[PDB]
Amino acid sequence: IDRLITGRLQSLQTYVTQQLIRAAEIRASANLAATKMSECVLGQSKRVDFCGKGYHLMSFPQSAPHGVVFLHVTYVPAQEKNFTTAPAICHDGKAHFPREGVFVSNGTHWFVTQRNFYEPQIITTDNTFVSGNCDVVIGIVNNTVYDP
Amino acid sequence: IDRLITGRLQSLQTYVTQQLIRAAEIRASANLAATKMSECVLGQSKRVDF
Amino acid sequence: STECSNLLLQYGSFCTQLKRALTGIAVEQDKNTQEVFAQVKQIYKTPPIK
Amino acid sequence: STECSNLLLQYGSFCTQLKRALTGIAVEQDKNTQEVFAQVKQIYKTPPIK
Amino acid sequence: MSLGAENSVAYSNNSIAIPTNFTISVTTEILPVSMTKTSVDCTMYICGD
Amino acid sequence: AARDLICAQKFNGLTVLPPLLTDEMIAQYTSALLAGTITSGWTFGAGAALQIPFAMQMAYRFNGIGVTQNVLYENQKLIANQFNSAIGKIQDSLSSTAS
Ligand SMILES: *[C@@H]1O[C@H](CO)[C@@H](O[C@@H]2O[C@H](CO)[C@@H](O)[C@H](O)[C@H]2NC(C)=O)[C@H](O)[C@H]1NC(C)=O
Ligand SMILES: *[C@@H]1O[C@H](CO)[C@@H](O[C@@H]2O[C@H](CO)[C@@H](O)[C@H](O)[C@H]2NC(C)=O)[C@H](O)[C@H]1NC(C)=O
Ligand SMILES: *[C@@H]1O[C@H](CO)[C@@H](O)[C@H](O)[C@H]1NC(C)=O
Ligand SMILES: *[C@@H]1O[C@H](CO)[C@@H](O)[C@H](O)[C@H]1NC(C)=O
Ligand SMILES: *[C@@H]1O[C@H](CO)[C@@H](O)[C@H](O)[C@H]1NC(C)=O
Repeated sequence: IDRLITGRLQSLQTYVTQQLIRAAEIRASANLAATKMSECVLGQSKRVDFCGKGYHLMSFPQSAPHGVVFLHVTYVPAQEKNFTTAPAICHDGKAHFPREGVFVSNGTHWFVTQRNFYEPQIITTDNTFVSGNCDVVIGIVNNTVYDP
Repeated sequence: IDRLITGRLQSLQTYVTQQLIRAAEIRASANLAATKMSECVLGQSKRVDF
Repeated sequence: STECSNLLLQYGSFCTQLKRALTGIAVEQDKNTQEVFAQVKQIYKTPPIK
Repeated sequence: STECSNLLLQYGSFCTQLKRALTGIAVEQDKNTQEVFAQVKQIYKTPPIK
Repeated sequence: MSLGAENSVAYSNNSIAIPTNFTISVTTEILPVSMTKTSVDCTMYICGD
Repeated sequence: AARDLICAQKFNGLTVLPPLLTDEMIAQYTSALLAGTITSGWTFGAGAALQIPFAMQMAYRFNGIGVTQNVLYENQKLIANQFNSAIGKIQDSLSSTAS
């Protein structure tokens, strides 16, 4: 009986130790799931590759046996085109930098457009600001800037 | 032989339990490194001291 | 030794669960390395101009 | 007890690995407190105006 | 084993590429939360009345 | 005559399995990540890789941290020299100190 008691006690202690380690792993995954519920679903996340692959827009929770399932809605750019760019535009001895965007060119004319989508616009003084002269910035180009 | 078997079984069980705990610690460090590769290298992070 | 194996067979399935734990650790290490380093879908390269 | 020490010496190196584990935990606690609280490099103090 | 398809981006010091369209993609992520709760009686398991 | 520790470890029934990914494949993955980061910015982590000049990528990073991009475009050589000196310093600190 003492032999059997020692063997069954060892078996039960092994089971309890394995259950404790698996419970620690499950608690780590549950903490990650709670963080994902707080940040993906209840808001919008700027963290890269958190809340899915791409630029995160929305997330939805779904129930599951012994877990949770997230449906991450993301924004993926699709069709790109080659363009010629420049860091600044030299106009009347002044360096013009874009406010929020990027200078592009279709070969002949220069446009300023946003970075994640191709929506070209005429370079005016409303979307560009002035800082310095044209002999400091490397790669500056000559163009006119429309004044409304 | 039974005494030697019990001693070596206890030694092997202790080694396996220690390796399991070390594996949990290494997996936590690997998850942190994967998050750092996802956020630092693949983008720009606004989190302070990350 | 055959007699030691015949006496060790009386102790049940401790060897099988030790082998299962070590196999789980060994698979988990490759999973850690794969989830840290294999984050890019294509193998990019630098142009020869530097 | 000398007889118990002589009989305990036959069991190998359980005592050393248990002492190593407890020493690792003891160092880890001080590392935890240092990495939580000691995030600042200089001891700033409040001006006398409040 | 093969790590992936070989790619070589056309880097230049006056060339940029800007997307003109997009896709809306929905992905799925599964995370365990809890496991099955257990309770063991010693006297019934080891001895059995 | 000088028996190794690894020989006794192997002979007593303990076997060390090789990793699935060799160090050459790890270096290839790291090289791909570096080439994507250098030549495409953050665009290779959200879809297809989009080329951009590195100075304009650095101006995007400075606009990210809250500094106007004319600070980069008028101080580009100083920032490049500071980065090259920092990489030289981290090489020296890695070669000298062994801890
Ligand atoms: C770049 O875009 C501009 C503006 O869209 C183009 O200029 C116009 O092109 C049309 C097409 O012949 C003409 O009818 C307009 O008179 C042009 N506008 C001006 C102000 O000249 C330009 O052709 C485009 N360049 C290329 C190479 O496609
Ligand atoms: C942007 O992409 C969408 C698809 O994601 C394009 O929409 C498709 O256009 C083709 C061409 O006319 C149609 O045959 C499909 O039925 C459209 N799919 C839809 C409406 O779901 C869209 O044309 C693209 N925009 C461009 C190229 O400017
Ligand atoms: C842009 O130019 C490169 C090299 O000139 C070419 O390989 C590529 O197909 C072009 N188009 C796009 C959309 O990248
Ligand atoms: C831009 O105009 C100025 C003055 O008109 C001239 O000195 C400069 O060479 C021009 N830039 C280029 C690239 O020709
Ligand atoms: C820009 O690139 C071209 C071709 O790669 C090269 O000839 C030129 O020297 C580069 N510009 C500078 C300032 O090095």
